[PDB]
Amino acid sequence: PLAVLCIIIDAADNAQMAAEEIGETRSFIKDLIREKLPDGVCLVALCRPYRRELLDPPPEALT
Amino acid sequence: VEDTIGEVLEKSIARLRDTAGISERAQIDTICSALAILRPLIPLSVLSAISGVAGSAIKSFAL
Repeated sequence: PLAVLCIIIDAADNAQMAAEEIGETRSFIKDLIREKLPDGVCLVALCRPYRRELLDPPPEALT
Repeated sequence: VEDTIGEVLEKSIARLRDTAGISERAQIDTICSALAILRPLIPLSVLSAISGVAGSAIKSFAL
């Protein structure tokens, strides 16, 4: 009854860099970070400090 | 009632920026900079003239 599901996105900034390098603007993570998930799941992303604002977190996010 | 003044106001203004249109986000900071410098009975006409923002936008922001 206290189990969780964890979803991990490694190298999150590279997906947005690749999208903007060919003329798109919305890689999957940039939408997924603002979507509302069910209860009992957690979402973690990892990036470099100087690239963090590519994926544009909402005010609820924890850093 | 706030033991550490200004925390909730910071949190409120950030959220109020994040949900606005992408054209608005310069004008919000313009209004804040204008309100941080004038003497304390500001008429709306001088505020609008030195900011370039319309009166109704300022009024809806304050509401």
